[PDB]
Amino acid sequence: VAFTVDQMRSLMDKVTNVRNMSVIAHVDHGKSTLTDSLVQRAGIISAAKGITIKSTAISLYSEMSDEDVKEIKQKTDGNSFLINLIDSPGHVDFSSEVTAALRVTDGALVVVDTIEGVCVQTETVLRQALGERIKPVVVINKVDRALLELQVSKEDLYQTFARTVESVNVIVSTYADEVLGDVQVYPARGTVAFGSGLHGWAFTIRQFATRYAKKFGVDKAKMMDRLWGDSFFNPKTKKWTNKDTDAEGKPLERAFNMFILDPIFRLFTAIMNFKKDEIPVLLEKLEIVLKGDEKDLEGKALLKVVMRKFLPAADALLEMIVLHLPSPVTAQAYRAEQLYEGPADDANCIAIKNCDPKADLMLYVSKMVPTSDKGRFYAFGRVFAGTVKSGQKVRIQGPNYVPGKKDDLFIKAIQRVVLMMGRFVEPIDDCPAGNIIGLVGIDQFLLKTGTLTTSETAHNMKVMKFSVSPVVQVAVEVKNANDLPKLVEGLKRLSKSDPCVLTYMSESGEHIVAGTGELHLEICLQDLEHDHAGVPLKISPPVVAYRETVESESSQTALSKSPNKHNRIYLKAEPIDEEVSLAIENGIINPRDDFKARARIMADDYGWDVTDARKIWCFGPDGNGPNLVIDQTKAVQYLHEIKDSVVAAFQWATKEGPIFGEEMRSVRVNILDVTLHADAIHRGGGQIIPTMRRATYAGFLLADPKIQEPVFLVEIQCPEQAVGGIYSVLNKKRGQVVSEEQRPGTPLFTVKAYLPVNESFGFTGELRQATGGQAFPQMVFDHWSTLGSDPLDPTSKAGEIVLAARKRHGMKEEVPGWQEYYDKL
Repeated sequence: VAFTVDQMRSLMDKVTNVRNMSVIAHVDHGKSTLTDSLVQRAGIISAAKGITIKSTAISLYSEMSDEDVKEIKQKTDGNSFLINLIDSPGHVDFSSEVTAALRVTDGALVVVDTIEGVCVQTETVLRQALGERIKPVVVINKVDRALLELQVSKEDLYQTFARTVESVNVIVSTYADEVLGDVQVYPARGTVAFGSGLHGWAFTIRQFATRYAKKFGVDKAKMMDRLWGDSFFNPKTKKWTNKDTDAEGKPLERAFNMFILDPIFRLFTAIMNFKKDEIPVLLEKLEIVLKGDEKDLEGKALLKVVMRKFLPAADALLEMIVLHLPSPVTAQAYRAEQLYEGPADDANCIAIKNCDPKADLMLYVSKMVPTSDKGRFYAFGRVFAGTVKSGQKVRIQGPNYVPGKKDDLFIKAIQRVVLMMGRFVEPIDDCPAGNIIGLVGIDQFLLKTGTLTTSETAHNMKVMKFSVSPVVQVAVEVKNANDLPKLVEGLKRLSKSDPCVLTYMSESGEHIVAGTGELHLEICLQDLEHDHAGVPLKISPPVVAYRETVESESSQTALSKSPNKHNRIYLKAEPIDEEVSLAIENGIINPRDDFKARARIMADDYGWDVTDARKIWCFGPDGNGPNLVIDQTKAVQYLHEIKDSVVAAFQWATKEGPIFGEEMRSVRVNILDVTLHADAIHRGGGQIIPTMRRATYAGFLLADPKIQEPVFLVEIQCPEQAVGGIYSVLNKKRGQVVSEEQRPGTPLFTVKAYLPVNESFGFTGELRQATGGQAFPQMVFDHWSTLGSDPLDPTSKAGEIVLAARKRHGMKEEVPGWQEYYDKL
């Protein structure tokens, strides 16, 4: 169907007839076939009156009768509904991105498989969803498999359905807050559907109940209770019996098999065995009116046409969604506290609970989506409270926001509020609480998630942590030379589609793809090879970012002389405190700031001698890194005339340390004294630069050198009964437990721990084994950690790393000692 913008804004008003949901299915169980079936039947498309985007959500439109509308155990308005099909990841390892998509939904269509049933991953996703208080509704897909492959029987088939329905409710029952209620599924209640995404058909007990009801007078409520379980209609006797063995002890067929499975089973038998005589009368019985062409169809061809006219799989899926899934009004009432990070009595939490469109804004940005509108990204999220309007002055509260501080806060104006119709957007003036909307003009203020509020009081909403630090990289080359041009373009596309990936050319002439972790890199490398570039790619082992630091002050004074022999430099190196290194990294200790102001900050807050601070010559690397060069020289003739070179030499030395070429971190350098030649002609960079270089490299190795490793902060949701499996893995990997807290309703524990990045490879696989896929991981780079080993001792833990690197870089295995940068004098 196609709607103007006014139609949409109308549907959006009646938030009671909206349904925000996602499809929780195994990519291998026909997850997309169904979604396609839905869209093909009810998807919406502005009827209008060239910017494209990455489809993140689709709007569906469904209409029902007044009779059905009365069955909704929920406050509804109108017989029209707007369903929001929000997309979700295809791989469960994506954990963090799953939680995002899920967090903006209130119900889910969980697809289970006929034969295989409830697989492990799907059970995990479902557990998360339930953890979030999302109401499930199930569909047993791929029934055509059991019919065609195994050539099973009606009762067999039935029992499979039955057992599987059990599996699910055991989960749903264990992990469903006592707040949700008996959110367990039942075929007779109309919350379980059956069908085949392939052949495109599907049904619910209810649809057949409505059928046999009219053409036979009886009521449906009763009828659909008999269409499942042990209720029997004996033909001969023409009466219903609750006894499975009737008459003279003969077995009777279960109602489900007799009125639902039998009719279908008869179409599969007739059609595939080409029983030309039957098929025509049969179709007549059920009322399958073939249209011209089709009449000459046969085999799987004809089947995929008959089954469609008979039980339009879509119609059955929409039934459940409308009739059983919660509206924003219903859901937010109990999903509020979990989503609000502040007081459960706050004015905002109350507004979310009441889905109040008059309250201040509370908009949850779950993700940023690539667009064609230049390099822009649009915000995708849900308005939980208030209304968002174009040009609206909004408080953009990023991940590191706190109600008290001013950090990560941005007060800008939303350029435009638009509807996210698949790959198409449609501007709109405003959007009230309860709706899934998009936003233009927040690119430069949010990278992935965030909270948009109007109250200066409002806390953030349960955010999802994500780092932008490229702690891991890999080299990638093409297999077939000629494909090169495609890679170059691919890498450029990869970069445009992801604010955390990074592609570039290395000095060794290699294509580099740096990412956030093994997880992230895996995704990119695939999308690169199959979509972005679409060509066979050669990939190298992962390389982990490291840092070079000093543990103490210099043994002795560093000294070096230009090649001239006419210049010398005297400096010493010492540790820069983490507190201060972070300070530098967080902007607090800024390079542009007033050296006087800056200096005061380092003095009053970081016990720094206000003088030295006033004498910082520069930061490093790139001019802002967490490394300094403090001036402590007394009466030096022409000092200012070599500042540059000294600074330059610092930039070079801090980007490539002397241990194995990595950036330095937390390194302080105090120039003690300088003896320059009198003639400017002999104090040039060619002379100086190398001097301050060796001198810095020298004093570094004299200050008890060490390397730092990036450490992840992993957070795992998991059954209290299996937490043991977690700890088990963490120990086998230098892990360290930070917290282990529980949330009151569910048997679901959450464990937070630090895990070195160099230990994280394969962590997900090993973690699901140790817990039977019951653990749900997610990591974010957190900090740097100094290894206590000796980087120079090839046998130590540190030196083991240092060596593999130098070799990899084709350097000389041994690490040049300071003596080789020192000049005796």
